[PDB]
Parts: sequence; structure tokens; C-alpha cells
Amino acid sequence: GAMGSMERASLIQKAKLAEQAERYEDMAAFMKGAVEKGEELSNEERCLLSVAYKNVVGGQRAAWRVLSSIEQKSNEEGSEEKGPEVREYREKVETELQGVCDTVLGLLDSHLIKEAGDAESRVFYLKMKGDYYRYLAEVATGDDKKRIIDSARSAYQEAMDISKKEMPPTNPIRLGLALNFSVFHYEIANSPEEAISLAKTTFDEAMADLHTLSEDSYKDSTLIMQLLRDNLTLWT
Amino acid sequence: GAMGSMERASLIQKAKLAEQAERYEDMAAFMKGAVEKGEELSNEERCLLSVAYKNVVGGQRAAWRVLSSIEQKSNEEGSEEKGPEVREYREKVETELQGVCDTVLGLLDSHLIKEAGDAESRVFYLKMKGDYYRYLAEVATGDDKKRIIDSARSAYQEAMDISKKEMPPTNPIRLGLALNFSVFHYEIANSPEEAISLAKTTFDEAMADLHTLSEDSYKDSTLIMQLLRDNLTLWT
Amino acid sequence: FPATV
Amino acid sequence: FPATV
Ligand SMILES: *SCCNC(=O)C(C)(C)Oc1ccc(Br)c(OC)c1
Ligand SMILES: *SCCNC(=O)C(C)(C)Oc1ccc(Br)c(OC)c1
Ligand SMILES: [Mg+2]
Ligand SMILES: [Mg+2]
Ligand SMILES: [Mg+2]
Ligand SMILES: [Mg+2]
Ligand SMILES: [Mg+2]
Ligand SMILES: [Mg+2]
Repeated sequence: GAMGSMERASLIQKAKLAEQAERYEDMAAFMKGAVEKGEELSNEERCLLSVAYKNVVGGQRAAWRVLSSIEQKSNEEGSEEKGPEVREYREKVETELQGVCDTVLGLLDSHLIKEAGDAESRVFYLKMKGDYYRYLAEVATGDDKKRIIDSARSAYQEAMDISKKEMPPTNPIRLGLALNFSVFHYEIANSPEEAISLAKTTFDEAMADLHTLSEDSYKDSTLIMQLLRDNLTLWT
Repeated sequence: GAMGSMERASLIQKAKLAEQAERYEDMAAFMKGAVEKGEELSNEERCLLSVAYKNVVGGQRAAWRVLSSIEQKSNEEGSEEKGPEVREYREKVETELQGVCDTVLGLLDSHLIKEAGDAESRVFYLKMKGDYYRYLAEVATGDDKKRIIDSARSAYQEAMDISKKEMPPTNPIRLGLALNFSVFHYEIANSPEEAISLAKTTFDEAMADLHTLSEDSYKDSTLIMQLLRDNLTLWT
Repeated sequence: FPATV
Repeated sequence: FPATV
């Protein structure tokens, strides 16, 4: 690790600076170094890790979609042949994206998940595992595609089972997990009815529990509930 | 060069793809590879080179400014000591920025400027040379700062002298050079009166030549004239 | 695209 | 910041 010589606390401090400067690649590298110190992460530190990689891979996904669309148009009838360059460059971006996903999955497997015993940590890491397998599935076209999809499903499912047993229905991590697993069903698994059912039941069961919350918790939960509603509106 | 094995035309094609995907680091790497083929660049290719590096260094400058502001606040009275991390990370971003500027300046010196004989190429490369020395000056605090400032000044001045002799006053490259040299005077050289004079005279001499232009050229020239006006409004 | 967090 | 191109 190039971060092996930097103090854990300094890595965390610099991750926060990198976030302020919108330097998400640096942020991710600092958080990878922090994870590799071997200690468990606090709630705030788990948020830093997830924000850094979500922004890095989100930019890669957006670029991959632009290039994939150009590549599809180049393969339509009446399109002038332009050579291998579009495919090559799409492949370059795809391979980088896969590398980032493999890095995150590697941190989760070595050894964040196995030491995560509380629901708030374990559900969040298993949600991340589902997310990064989902990003791998978005670009998969080969003989492991079904296994990649199933890996995402299995991680999400374990997170769901824990979240339903151990968290209230308004817990933001439970809500965000459900939001993303619902998207998995709709976009990856060819299961729009499951996606819709999950989003609706999650939203309704959260609504019924809002009365138990403080004003600040209510704000946190309703924010994610609105995302579930936005997806339901998109899908119906 | 990692791009040494890729065809020039393929590098240009991929630079255009990278621009569409907003992958400016890749764009810059592809254009560096294209320059290193040793052939002169067309007008479109000079635009690709400048767009790629302007976006890379522009992001570095924005991040450096965020970090420098945090570092200044940390050095005020009543600020709790936070250790060397802010300075270290500002220095990391600064060193990367300097590296990009040195790379661009190196391409200009080896050998874009010396083979550029037409005004449209030579003025544009000398403007770039001024710009990248200006970016080095923004972060300079040491014993070479005056020489760095003078290097920017000298490049801008040579570009100005050529532009006034060889281009009409509405030429967009002449206008953009004047815009940036005016900013150099205001922000780098502690010469706001020179900055204002240059912007005003450039704007007025362009106005008087608009009557000679087609509708499309008029659009191109008035776009940059409005930037000169925006700066004049900021400064007066 | 749909919303994810 | 002022405008540059
Ligand atoms: S962890 C980063 C801080 N949180 C957030 O940015 C928002 C979207 C406000 O909250 C949530 C809520 C639930 C989840 Br699972 C996440 O995951 C990143 C974020
Ligand atoms: S070279 C990139 C294409 N041009 C532009 O983006 C705009 C700003 C429209 O035009 C100009 C005009 C004059 C100059 Br010197 C530049 O330099 C990049 C750009
Ligand atoms: Mg230590
Ligand atoms: Mg591939
Ligand atoms: Mg169920
Ligand atoms: Mg060749
Ligand atoms: Mg320095
Ligand atoms: Mg003069």
C-alpha cells in the first residue's frame, strides 16, 4: 500500500479534505489506505468510504454509458465503419470500472464484512457488496454474467434479511438498501414487479413508523422515502 | 510514451470520444500522444489539446484554491492546531498541478512552437505558454516566482506582438489572448490599470471591425468580446 | 436512470 | 474569478 506509511487518522483527515475539494479519486485512495490499517470503521468512516467510491464509479458508469451508446450507434445499419477505436476505448473505461469494483469488493471481503457484527455496519457493507456487483453486472456480457448477478442478489438478500430483523422500518440504511435492491430488480434482474412491490412496501412500512421519530430522524428517513416514491413514479 | 504504439488518427479519434464522455485526463493523454508523433497540429487538433489540458488543470486549480483557503484559515489566530495534513495535501495537489503545467510547457517547447509559422498556430501556442506559466505563478511562493511571472509575460507579449501585426482585431484567438493577458496583468502582475486598459482597447478595436464579418464570424467574435466586457464590469 | 444511494 | 479562455 502506497498509504502504508501514513497514519490512520491522517488518512481520514485527508479523505475529508479531498471530499471538500471534490477530489474523489484521492478520497477513495485515502479511505482504501484507512481500511487497510485493519481496524473496523466508524459510521462516519463508512460514509467516507462509500461516498468516495460511489463518486469514482459513478463517473466511470456515466462515461461507459456515453461510449456504449456511441458504440451501439456505430453498429447500426447505414453507419460508416470507423475502426476498432470506439470499442477499444469503451473497453478501456470498462476495465478501469471493473478494477474499481474489484478493489471495493476486495476491501469488503478482506476483511470489513467478516468483522462487522452490528446491523448498522453489516447491512451497510452488504449493501455495498450488492451495489458493486450490480455495477459489474451492468457491463457484463460474458459467461459469468449470471453468477455476477447472483452475487449481487445474494449480498442484497443477506442485507435485507438482517435489516428486517434488526432495524426499524424507517432506518435510513434499511431504506437505502431497499431502494437499491429494488433498482437491482428493475434494471438488472428483469423483475420490474418485484422492484415495484419492494419499493411500495418499504415506503408504506416506513410511513407507518415515522410517528416514532424526532424531527431530525424524520428528515433523514423522509429523504430516502422520497427517492422510493420517485422511482415508483418513474415505473408506473 | 505509453501512446507510442497507437496511430495518430486513433489518438485524435479517442480524444474526441473522451471529450464526449467528459474524461479529460484521458483526453489529455491521447492528445499528448498525438503531439509526440512529431507532426504539426491542425486548428481542430490544437483546440483538442487546449481543451483537454484546460479542463485537467482547471480542476486542479479549483481544488488547490479550496485547500489553500482551508490552510489559510488553519493559520489564523485562535485556530486549533490540526497537524501537517492540510499543508501536505495542498502540496500534493500543487505538485500534481505543476506536473501538468510542466508537461504542457514541454510539449510546446518540444517542438510545437518552433515549427509554428502561421499566426493562428503560433499565437495560440504562445498564449498557451503564457497560460501555463500563469498557472505556475498562481502557486509560486519561492525564489523563482519572479522568473515564472516573467516567463508568462514574455510568452503573452510575443503572442500579442504577432497578433497585432498578423490578425484582424476581431480574430477570436487575438481576442482570447488579450482576455487572458489582461487577467495576467490584473491577477498575477499587480497591474490592474494595464489589465483594464488592455481589455477596453481590445473590445473597442474589435467593435469597430465587426462590420467586416459574416454572421457566423460575428457570433464567434462577440462571444469573446462579452468576456472582455464581463471582466471590465468586474474590475470597475 | 432511477435513484440509488 | 475573472474570465479566461
Ligand atoms: S453515508 C453518506 C451520508 N449519507 C447520505 O449522503 C444520504 C444519502 C443523505 O444518506 C444515506 C442514507 C442511507 C444510505 Br444506505 C446511504 O448510503 C450511502 C446514504
Ligand atoms: S479551441 C476550443 C474551441 N473554442 C472555444 O471553446 C471558444 C471559447 C468558443 O473559442 C475560443 C476562442 C479563442 C480562443 Br484563444 C480559445 O482558446 C481555447 C477558444
Ligand atoms: Mg498509527
Ligand atoms: Mg470487457
Ligand atoms: Mg420479500
Ligand atoms: Mg501511423
Ligand atoms: Mg510546493
Ligand atoms: Mg500595449
